[PDB]
Amino acid sequence: DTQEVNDITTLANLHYNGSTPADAFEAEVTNILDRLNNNGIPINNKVACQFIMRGLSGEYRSLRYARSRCINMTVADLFLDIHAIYEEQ
Amino acid sequence: SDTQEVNDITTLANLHYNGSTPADAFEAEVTNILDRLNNNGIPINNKVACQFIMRGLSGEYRSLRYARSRCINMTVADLFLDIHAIYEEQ
Repeated sequence: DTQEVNDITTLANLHYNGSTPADAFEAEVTNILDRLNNNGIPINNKVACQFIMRGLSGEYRSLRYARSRCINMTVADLFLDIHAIYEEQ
Repeated sequence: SDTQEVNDITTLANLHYNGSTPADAFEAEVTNILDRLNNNGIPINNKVACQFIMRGLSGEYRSLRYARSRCINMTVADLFLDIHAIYEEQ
């Protein structure tokens, strides 16, 4: 009953600093976006990008410098950058 | 401006009302958030909007959360009337 509200809240309160696997973070955010699109709440690529960048902490905060191109960025590309920084760790 | 949708969704997720501000301004802020989100392509159902507004109710207005069983059964307008009733009584 609250699946949409909890998913939107978790999308709004994303937080990543590299202490957990970047692949798991990517997959769980993708599940949030997928359940929200199936429940009637479409999240554009720019909006999902903005949320994920607001959630990046630590070295990943560096990625926020590209936040001007959140429209030009892709959720997949941002997730790949996160995976690269995580592989460097 | 570019992040307007994210800011509106964040404000909708962290609503907070306890009666210290006018209920008209609170209703207006919730309605503006919902309207901008629907105009930008993010439709918030009546049940979802009710759940969001009720999660924010504090103080005596916490009593209103007891009607949370009727989220689909209740419109945003009815919740706003309840909030206005408690505020006018205060």
